Amino acid sequence: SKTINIRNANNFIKACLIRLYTKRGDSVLDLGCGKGGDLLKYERAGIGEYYGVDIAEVSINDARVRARNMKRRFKVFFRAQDSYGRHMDLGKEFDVISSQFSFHYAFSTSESLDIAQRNIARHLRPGGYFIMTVPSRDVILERYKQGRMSNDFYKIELEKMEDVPMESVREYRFTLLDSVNNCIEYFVDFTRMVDGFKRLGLSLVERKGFIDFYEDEGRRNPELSKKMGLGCLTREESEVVGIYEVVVFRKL
Ligand SMILES: CN(CC[C@H](N)C(=O)O)C[C@H]1O[C@@H](n2cnc3c(N)ncnc32)[C@H](O)[C@@H]1O
Repeated sequence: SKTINIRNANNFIKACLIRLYTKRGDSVLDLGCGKGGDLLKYERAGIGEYYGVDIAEVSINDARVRARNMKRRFKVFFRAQDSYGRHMDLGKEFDVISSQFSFHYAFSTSESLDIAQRNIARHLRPGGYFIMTVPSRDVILERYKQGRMSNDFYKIELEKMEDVPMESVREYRFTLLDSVNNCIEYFVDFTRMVDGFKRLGLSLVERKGFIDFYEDEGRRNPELSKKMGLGCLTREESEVVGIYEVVVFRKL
């Protein structure tokens, strides 16, 4: 594939994120879990329990199979439901709630983000963490102003008719080689997210771009790097990976 380095970079960053906020025996609530790729990662992390939730039944299906045919130590749970736009009560708290490449889908509407943030807060143990990897609105708009919103690997189209402020835009279409097609994404209203979380007892403790994060952790953990071809990136690739940022909140 032409997206291998990108995939490896993203998994690495994700692996480092997990490594940074999870301790042995932790309980993890993976939201928008998808096919459950992070299962192997949580395994190396020695977590005690893993709960996977995704609105797409088709995704949960692959996650189940995955958890079923893998050498794992933690207990596993799965549920196919909307964890952002519909009330959720799994009946227990977690040490770490993870949303990898999907919490932005929680910004469809004002009410939607509210439910989502409230769903994260009621399932998070005091002191627990909410780790995430969301697309950066600042980045996307700046690239917008550069008139360069694509290349071989991806493409982004902002939805804005005549007489419409740029800052007014709340969604765009995203396409990634060997992945989503004209997939609609909602911009992360950072300030609204932060505030909303502050009222629920969660405060921001981290926010860094994928390239710097990639670079930093890379110069501080060369071992896991080599363990997956991680050793550099082209400019085209870096632009895809450059789209995202790491954001962590903590229930204080
Ligand atoms: C990029 N997919 C996650 C991959 C996985 N988290 C990873 O890190 O590899 C995004 C997932 O978001 C999920 N999703 C979208 N909207 C919602 C929602 N409202 N509630 C739960 N999951 C959602 C989709 O079903 C999709 O599987």
